[PDB]
Amino acid sequence: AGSRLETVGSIFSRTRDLVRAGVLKEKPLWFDVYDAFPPLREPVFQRPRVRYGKAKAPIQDIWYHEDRIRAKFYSVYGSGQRAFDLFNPNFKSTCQRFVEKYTELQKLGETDEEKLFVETGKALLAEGVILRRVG
Amino acid sequence: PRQRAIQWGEDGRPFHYLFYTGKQSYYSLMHDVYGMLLNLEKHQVIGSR
Amino acid sequence: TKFSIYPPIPGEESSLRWAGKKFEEIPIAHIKASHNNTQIQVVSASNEPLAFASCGTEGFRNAKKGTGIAAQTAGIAAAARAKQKGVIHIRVVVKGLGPGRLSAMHGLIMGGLEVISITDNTPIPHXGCRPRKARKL
Amino acid sequence: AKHLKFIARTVMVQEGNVESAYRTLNRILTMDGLIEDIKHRRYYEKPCRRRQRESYERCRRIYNMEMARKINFLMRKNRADPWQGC
Amino acid sequence: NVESFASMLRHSPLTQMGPAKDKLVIGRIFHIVENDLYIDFGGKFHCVCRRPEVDGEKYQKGTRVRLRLLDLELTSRFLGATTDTTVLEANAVLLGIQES
Amino acid sequence: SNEDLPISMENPYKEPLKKCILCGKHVDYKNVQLLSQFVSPFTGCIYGRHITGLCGKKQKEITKAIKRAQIMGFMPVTYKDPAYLKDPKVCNIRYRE
RNA sequence: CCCCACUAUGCUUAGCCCUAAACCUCAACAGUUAAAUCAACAAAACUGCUCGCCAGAACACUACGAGCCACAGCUUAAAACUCAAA
Ligand code: FES
Ligand SMILES: [K+]
Ligand SMILES: [Mg+2]
Ligand SMILES: [Mg+2]
Ligand SMILES: [Mg+2]
Ligand SMILES: [Mg+2]
Ligand SMILES: [Mg+2]
Ligand SMILES: [Mg+2]
Ligand SMILES: [Mg+2]
Ligand SMILES: [Mg+2]
Ligand SMILES: [Mg+2]
Repeated sequence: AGSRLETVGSIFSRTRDLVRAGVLKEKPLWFDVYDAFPPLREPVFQRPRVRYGKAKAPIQDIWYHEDRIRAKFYSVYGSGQRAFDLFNPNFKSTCQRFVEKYTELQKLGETDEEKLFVETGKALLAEGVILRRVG
Repeated sequence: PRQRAIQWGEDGRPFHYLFYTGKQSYYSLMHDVYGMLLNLEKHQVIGSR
Repeated sequence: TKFSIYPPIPGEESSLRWAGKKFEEIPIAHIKASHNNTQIQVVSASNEPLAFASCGTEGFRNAKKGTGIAAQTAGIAAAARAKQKGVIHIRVVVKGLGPGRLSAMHGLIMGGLEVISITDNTPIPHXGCRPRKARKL
Repeated sequence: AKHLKFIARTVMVQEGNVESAYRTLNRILTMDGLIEDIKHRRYYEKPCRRRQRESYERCRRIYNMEMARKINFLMRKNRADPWQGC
Repeated sequence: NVESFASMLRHSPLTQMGPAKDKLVIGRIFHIVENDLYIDFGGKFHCVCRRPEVDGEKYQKGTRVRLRLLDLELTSRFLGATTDTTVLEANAVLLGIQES
Repeated sequence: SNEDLPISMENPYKEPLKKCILCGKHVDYKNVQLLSQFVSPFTGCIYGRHITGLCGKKQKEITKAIKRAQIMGFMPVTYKDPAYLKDPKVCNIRYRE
């Protein structure tokens, strides 16, 4: 004797109720573990609905201040002929090296954007970095 | 007919890890053959039917 | 020079010639390919008639006036009368989608004429007379 | 009537190949819609019928273009089985 | 002073790369089926590239290669669908082999 | 709170929208050379936007310019003026052999 | 039904006539996408508010009355007899 109404409550609620009603003579092996360490959400069937009108998902695009510097760097100098190595968790691309220098010079008090971008390229050229302008 | 003896013990636990496929012997064979093909890569007619 | 499917434009200086004659001077074979007949008239560049042949003038009648072999026969007949008058190269201007549209051109070639260009002048009204109602068959 | 002649719908013959010249002319008139336009103009299409066909054609093109796009997208995985035996 | 997830995500190479279109990345061949090379390049999905005609035998399991990325995941929504169809693979062009 | 959290802003990597070849340019009915690039050489038929690649706005401007130029005495109707056959081919249509 | 010829008519002008499967077969306005998504199909499901309209079938786009440049017309629109379905 039991219940296969998987869309009515949860396996816990259905099992708990039938144990109270005496329908289940013994509790299942998992019941005491679920009770002691329950999930964050009780697993209850729900029907996913489609959004209409002015309803929008709450997920937000992930952006950072440095993304503005990256967009300009890719436009001006393009993607570096050096290849990304996404297996190394500490990999630094020419763009990231550019962003770090750009951040340092901003903290030194410079506030202009067009001037803070030209001085950064010079610093890297002095350090031996290859910056071939796309156009 | 050599129907395999009960495929679980007294505690009810099936003996073979692929019991719940319903075809444990067939899938145990496919698993063994698929595994051999993997190891070869790591390392690297008329008579019968 | 590479071949151009575009005809030479009158007034420009082209190098193409046919028996020493320019494109503007080549006689014209006017083929009217109707649904029930095919009419062919060969005229000079000055619009002087040189030869006329149709399926009806070649002894075909009624449902026979509108076939491929009837138009081919009309083309041969017009080519013969045109060749006697000194025609070798012709410009083909065909109007209509009848059965003798292409066959009438073959007959002109089998009759001894050389086609240097093909022009379609099938009348297409740009908005014009209302056509008759669909046939209930 | 008032235009210059031997410019519109005019194809020159190459090396006496009149069959290829006629096919080129027929292909031009087909792509420009003339061949099918002459045929539809033999008898009067009633305005309600023209709108019905123009709407059916428009929707069959959209449906065929969308079905081709789907088949192309799902044909990337037509490669051999990478996990044969599993 | 335990690093947070927000910090890992900000400073990850995949985050720093920005858009993936026309980005050169280093991949590794992990599975081969005939002339189909399955290449992992650090993303969610592998890409599948055909063995190049020149130096085809140089491309083996473990060989590191240069790729030009086009899409991290090939997905498209087709008419009358509530979600997107995904082929569960990245789109990339195999350029050659990476050597030191 | 935390400095490494994402910040709200507009996509910095967003690419500009596409533009037709005639975006930002005046289409005059007297510029028959430009208009001739969008009509059929053999029949003078105006090309649809699927051939010209123009946007809805410029497809309409070109169409209206052609119709005005034709009936005002600047442009032929039944064929492309042969003077303009050697202009840049900007239309996605292949005709000959 | 097919072919030929030809007329009212399709056009213009000045008056009428006032109909349509005049149909997105979806009343106007405002709002919502969370609840149960929802008889079915069509075209995801609803809320507030207002006007119009409906109350078995058939008789009936009918009869009578009334109004109308309408006169073999239009609009509004019954009842009796009949049925257990429609
Ligand atoms: S895209 Fe701007 S006018 Fe065409
Ligand atoms: K309707
Ligand atoms: Mg009359
Ligand atoms: Mg009129
Ligand atoms: Mg209507
Ligand atoms: Mg109302
Ligand atoms: Mg339902
Ligand atoms: Mg009733
Ligand atoms: Mg009525
Ligand atoms: Mg009445
Ligand atoms: Mg009355």
